[PDB]
Amino acid sequence: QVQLQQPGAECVKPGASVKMSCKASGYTFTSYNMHWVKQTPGRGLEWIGAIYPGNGDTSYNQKFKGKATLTADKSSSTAYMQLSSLTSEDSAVYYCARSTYYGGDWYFNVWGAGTCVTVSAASTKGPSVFPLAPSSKSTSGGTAALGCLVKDYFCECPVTVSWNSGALTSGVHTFPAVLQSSGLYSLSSVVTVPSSSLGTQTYICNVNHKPSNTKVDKKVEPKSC
Amino acid sequence: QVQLQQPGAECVKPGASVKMSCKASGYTFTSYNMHWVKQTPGRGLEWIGAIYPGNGDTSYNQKFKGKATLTADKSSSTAYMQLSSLTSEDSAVYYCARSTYYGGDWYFNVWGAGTCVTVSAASTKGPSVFPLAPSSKSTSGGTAALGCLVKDYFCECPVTVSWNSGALTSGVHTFPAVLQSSGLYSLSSVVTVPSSSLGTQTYICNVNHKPSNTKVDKKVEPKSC
Amino acid sequence: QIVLSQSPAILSASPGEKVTMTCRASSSVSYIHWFQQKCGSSPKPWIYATSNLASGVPVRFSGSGSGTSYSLTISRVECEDAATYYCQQWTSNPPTFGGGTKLEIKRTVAAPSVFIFPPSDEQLKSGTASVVCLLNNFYPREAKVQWKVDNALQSGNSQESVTCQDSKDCTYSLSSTLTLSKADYEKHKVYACEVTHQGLSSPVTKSFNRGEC
Amino acid sequence: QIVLSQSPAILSASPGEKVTMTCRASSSVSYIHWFQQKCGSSPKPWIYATSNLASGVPVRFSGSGSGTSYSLTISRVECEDAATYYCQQWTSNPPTFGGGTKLEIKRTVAAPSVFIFPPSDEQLKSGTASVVCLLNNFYPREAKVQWKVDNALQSGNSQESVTCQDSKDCTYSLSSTLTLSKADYEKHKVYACEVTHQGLSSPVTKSFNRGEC
Amino acid sequence: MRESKTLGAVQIMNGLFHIALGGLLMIPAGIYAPICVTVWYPLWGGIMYIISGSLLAAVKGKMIMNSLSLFAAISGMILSIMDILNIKISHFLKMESLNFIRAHTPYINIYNCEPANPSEKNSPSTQYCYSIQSLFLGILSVMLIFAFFQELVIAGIVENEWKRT
Amino acid sequence: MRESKTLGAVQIMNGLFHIALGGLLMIPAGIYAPICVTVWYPLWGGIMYIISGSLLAAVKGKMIMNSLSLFAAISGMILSIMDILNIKISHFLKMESLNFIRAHTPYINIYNCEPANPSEKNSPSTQYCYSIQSLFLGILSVMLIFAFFQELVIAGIVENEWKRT
Repeated sequence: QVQLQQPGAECVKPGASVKMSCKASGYTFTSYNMHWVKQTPGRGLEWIGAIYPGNGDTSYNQKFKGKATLTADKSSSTAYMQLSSLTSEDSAVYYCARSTYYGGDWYFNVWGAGTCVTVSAASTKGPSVFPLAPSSKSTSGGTAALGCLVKDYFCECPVTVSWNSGALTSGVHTFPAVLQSSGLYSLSSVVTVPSSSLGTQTYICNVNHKPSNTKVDKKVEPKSC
Repeated sequence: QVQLQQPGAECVKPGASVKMSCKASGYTFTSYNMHWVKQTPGRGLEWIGAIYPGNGDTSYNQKFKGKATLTADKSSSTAYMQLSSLTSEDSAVYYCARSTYYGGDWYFNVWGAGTCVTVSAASTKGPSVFPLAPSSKSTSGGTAALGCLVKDYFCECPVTVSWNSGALTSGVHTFPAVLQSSGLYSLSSVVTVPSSSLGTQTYICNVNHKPSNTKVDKKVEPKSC
Repeated sequence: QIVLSQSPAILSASPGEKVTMTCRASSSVSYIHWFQQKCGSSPKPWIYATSNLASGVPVRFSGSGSGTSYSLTISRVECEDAATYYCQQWTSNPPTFGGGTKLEIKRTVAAPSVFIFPPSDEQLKSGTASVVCLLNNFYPREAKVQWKVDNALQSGNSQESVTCQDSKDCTYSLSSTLTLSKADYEKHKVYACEVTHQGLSSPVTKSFNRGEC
Repeated sequence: QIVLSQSPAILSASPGEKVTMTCRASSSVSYIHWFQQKCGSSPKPWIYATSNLASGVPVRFSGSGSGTSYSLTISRVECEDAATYYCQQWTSNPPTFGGGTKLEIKRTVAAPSVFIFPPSDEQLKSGTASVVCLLNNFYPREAKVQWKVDNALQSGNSQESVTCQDSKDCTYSLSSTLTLSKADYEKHKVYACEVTHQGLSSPVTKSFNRGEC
Repeated sequence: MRESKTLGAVQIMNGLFHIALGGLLMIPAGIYAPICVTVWYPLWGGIMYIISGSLLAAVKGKMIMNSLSLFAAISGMILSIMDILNIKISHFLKMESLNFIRAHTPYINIYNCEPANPSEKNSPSTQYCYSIQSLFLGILSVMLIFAFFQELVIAGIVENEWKRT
Repeated sequence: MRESKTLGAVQIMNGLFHIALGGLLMIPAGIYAPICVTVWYPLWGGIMYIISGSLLAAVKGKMIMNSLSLFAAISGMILSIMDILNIKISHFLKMESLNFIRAHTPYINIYNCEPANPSEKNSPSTQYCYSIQSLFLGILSVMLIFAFFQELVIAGIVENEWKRT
C-alpha cells in the first residue's frame, strides 16, 4: 500500500550534480512531510532535510543547507533531492522517508529502499557474469552449491542479483562486493539446492547493473563442466 | 476498516447518570486521541473533551468539566463517557470522534454514529407497529406505496426502521417522529414499489427500539385489506 | 474559545449554480475545517486544513481563506450537496464549530404522488384509528394537506411530518396522520385528504370508503 | 542538535538470553524512537514514542526510559533479532540518530559446508581464472581459508568475503576467490582450499584437478 | 522629605523601567494582551514618573504633577494585580491586544495552554505555551512590585504636599 | 560629580532592575540559557550596583568598590552583547542553563525554532518558540541598555576617582 520508490543506484562524477527521485504511492502525497536521510558507515544516519509538498516549504540540516535542494512535484507525486558540487564525502545511501505524527511524536513510519550514490572519476564498467557451475566438486551431503561470479564491475553500488527472476530465495547467499587490486569490484552469489534437482531444474541467475544498464542472465548447470 | 461503534440510544432519568461506550476498531486504539462532541439543535456542535488512551490523560471543555468523565479501556479498545447529574439540557446526540494530525492540523477524520440521549421522568413505552397495507387506494401511476406506522413509543430517540432487513433501500422514506398530544412519539416509514411486485414479493418492515429492546417485524401486503 | 460565525444561515441555489459560504472567526485561526452533515448522519469530514478535500469529496468543492475569514465554495451545485456545512477550528482550546450553513437546492417543481391509507384492523382492535395521507416526491416544501370526513372539514386532530430533501432527487415527502377514536372512525364513512401544491393544476383528493378492501 | 549515545556499540547474546541496549541523549528529549536495520535493508521503524511497538514488531521487544536515558530490551533474543538498532529523537531540529547497537547472536557452533568451483571456460576465454571456495552456514565467524596449488602455499592473491549473520539461522557464509592469470592457471594442475574452523575436528580440504569435468 | 533629589532619581528610574517592561511586554505574544498593555499603562505611567522628576528642579503645577503621578502608581498597581489574576485564576477581561502586534502572533494564545489533545500534554508545543505564560506572569509581577515602589515614594511626598497646602 | 546623591540612587535602581530582569530571565525557558544567566551576572552584578550605593554615605574601600562596579558594568555589557549574537546569528556558547530550571522545561529550546517538519512552519507550536526567542532578545537588549547606563554613571565617578588619587 503505502510505498516510496527510489532509483536504486546513481554513479556520478566529482563536481557534478545528481537529482534523485522518490515516487510516493498509496497515500495523499501532499498531506505529509517527505524527509531525506543520509547514511554512511563512518557517520551513521544524518537527516538532510524535508519538504512539505502541500505548499512547498523546505527545511534543511545546517550542514547540508547548500548541498541539498529539495523539490516536489504534486502531479507525478514525486519528491526530488538535488545534490550540488559532489565530492567523495557525498558517496552514501540516501533514503527518502515519510514522517507522520503518531503516538504523540513525529515518526518515520515508511522508508524508501534507498539510492546508492558514489562519486568517482573513473568510468562505470559493466559486470562480467560467470557461472559457478555445480559438480561433485561442489556436491556435499546430497546438497550441491551453484552460483554466479559477477566480476569486474565498477561503481561500488552493488549489482543486484536474483535467482529464477526472484522465484528462488531460500539458500541464496549474495556476498559483499570486494574491491580488487584492479580497482574494479567483484561480487558472487551462490545458492544451495538438492543435488537431484540439478537435472530437471534449470537455475538462472539474473544480474542487473543500472549504472551501466547491464541486465544479464546466465544459465548455471553441470551440463557444462 | 477504521470504525467507531456506539450504542444507538440511551433513555435515562433526571439526576441519574449514563455511561456510553465507543468501540474502536481497525486502528491502534492507544495511538490516537478520542474526542467526544455534543450536538443539540439549539446549540450546534459542542466539543466535550478528549482522552488519550495511551497513558490515560484527559482534557475537558470548561463548561463540561464536571458533567463528563472520560475513561478508556485498553483491552476491549473502548472509550467511555460518564455524564453525571443528568438534566433536560443533557438530552443530545453524543459523538465520539478520533482526531488525527494530518495536513498540518488536527482532524476529526472518523466519527461514531452517535448516541441519542434523552433525559425524561416518564417510562419508556415500546412502539406499536401497524401495517400501512397497500391497495388501489395507495396505487398511482403503476407504482404503489406501502409502509409501517410505528405508533406510541416513548423516549424521543428514534425507532430505527429498515425494510427487508436492509435489502430494500430505494424509495424508502422514514419520516421524523411527531410528538403526539398523548405525549408519546409516533413515526411512520413508507416505500414505493412497482405495483406488480406486490403479488410475488413480500415486504417486511423491521422496527427496533433498543430503549425497550422492542424488536418487531410486520408483513405488509394487500393480502390483508 | 473562539466563536465561528457562518453566513448565510440558510442558502439556496438552483442545480448548477455557484455558491460560496463563509466562516468568520472571532480572532484569527491557523486553519478552518469543514464538515458536511446530512439528516440522521454523523458529521462527515469534508475539507481539512482550509483547502484539502477529504477522501471522496468531489473536486466540485473547494475551500479557501486565511486569518479570520474563510469560505467554502461549490463550482456547480448538485442534489447530493444539499446538507448542513459546519466550519471548525483547532487553533484554541476548546475546538469550536460554526452554526452551520444549510444548503437546499432549488430544483424544478414536482407534483406530489398522493396516497391514502385506511386504519388497519390491528389498530382498531386497540380502539384507535390513524388515517395516513402520503405525499411522495414533491417540490417545493409548501404543500398543504386538508383532511375531509364525509366532506366535513377536519382541523387540529392531524399532524404533518416531512422528510429532509432527498439527496438523490432534491424532493420531499410528507405524511399527514389523522387520528380518531374507534367510535369516531366508525361513525363516518368517507375519509379523504385533499392536497394543494404548485405542481397540481387543481387540488387533488384521494379517498376511501370505510369497509371496502 | 542533540547527540544520541548508544551502549554497547556491539552486543552479543545466546538465543533466549535477555538483553538491554541504552540510548543516552546529550539533552533531555520527549521520546526516543528505535529503528531496526538489517544488512542491505532500509531502516525499519521498530519502536515509536519510547514504548510503542511498530506494526508487526514482536511483543518480544519493549522500550522504556525518560529524560536523557532510554533503553530497548528484548526478553528472549532470537536469530531474527540480529540487526543494528538505532535510537532517534525529534525533540530538536535537526533530528538525529544514535550510533547504533549491533546485536549478534551466540548460536551453537556449526561447521562450514565447503565447496570449490573451478574457473569457467567463459572466463578463461578472457584470459583470467578465478577459483572460488565457498564455506556455507558456519558459526562462529572465525573461519580461515588457506589456498594450496600443487600443495604450494598461496598468499596475497586471494580475497575473502563473508555475509552478514543469517536472520533465519544465525550462521555465516564466506567465499574465498583465488585469482590467477590464464598462463598461471594452466601451469599447475591441483587446486585446493583448506578450511580450519571450530566445527571441524581437523582441517577439511576440497580440491579439483584442472581438466576433469 | 529632604532627600527629594535622591527620590526624584528613583521616580525617573521607575519610569524608565516601566517603559522598558512595557516594550518587552508589547513583544508579540498572541491574541490577548495584558490589560496593562492595552491601557498603555507602562508608556503613559512611565513618562508620568519621568515628569514627576520635575521635583529635581527644586508651584501649583507640581502639586498637580505629584498628585497625578500618585493616581498612575495606584492605577498601575491595580492593573498589574488584575492581570496576574487574569493569567492565573480566570481570563476575565479579554483585552484584544493590538493588531500590529497580533500580526506576528495571529494564531496563538497564552491565557489557555491545556491542549485539546491530551497526548500533547507532553509535547514541546505545550511547554512553549506555559513558558510564555510564566514569562508574562513574571513581567507583570516585576512591574507590580515597581508600581508598588512608586506608591511608597509618592506617598512620602504627597503626604507632605497637602499638609503643606 | 556633586550630584553623587542623585547618582547613587541611579546605581541602586540599576541594581534592582538587573536583579528583576535576572529573575525574569531565569524563568524556565529550555535546555540552553543566556550566558548572563549562567554567569549569574544580574545577581552578582546587580547587588554590586547596590553596593556602590555605599557612596550615598558621603576610604580606599570605596575606590575599590567603584572600580569593582565598573568591571561589572563593562562585563555585563559585553555579556549581553554576546547573548544577543548568541540568539540571532549563531548559538556559539551553549550555556547548559541550570538543572533546577531545566526541570520545568526539559524537552525544549529557543536557540532554534525552525521546525524539522516544514508543515509546522504555520503551526502555533512554531509561533510559541519564536515568541520566547523574541522575549529573550527583548530582555537581553533591555538588560544591555541598562548595563550601558551603569558604564556612563560609573565613568562619571571613577574618571574623578583616580584623578583625585
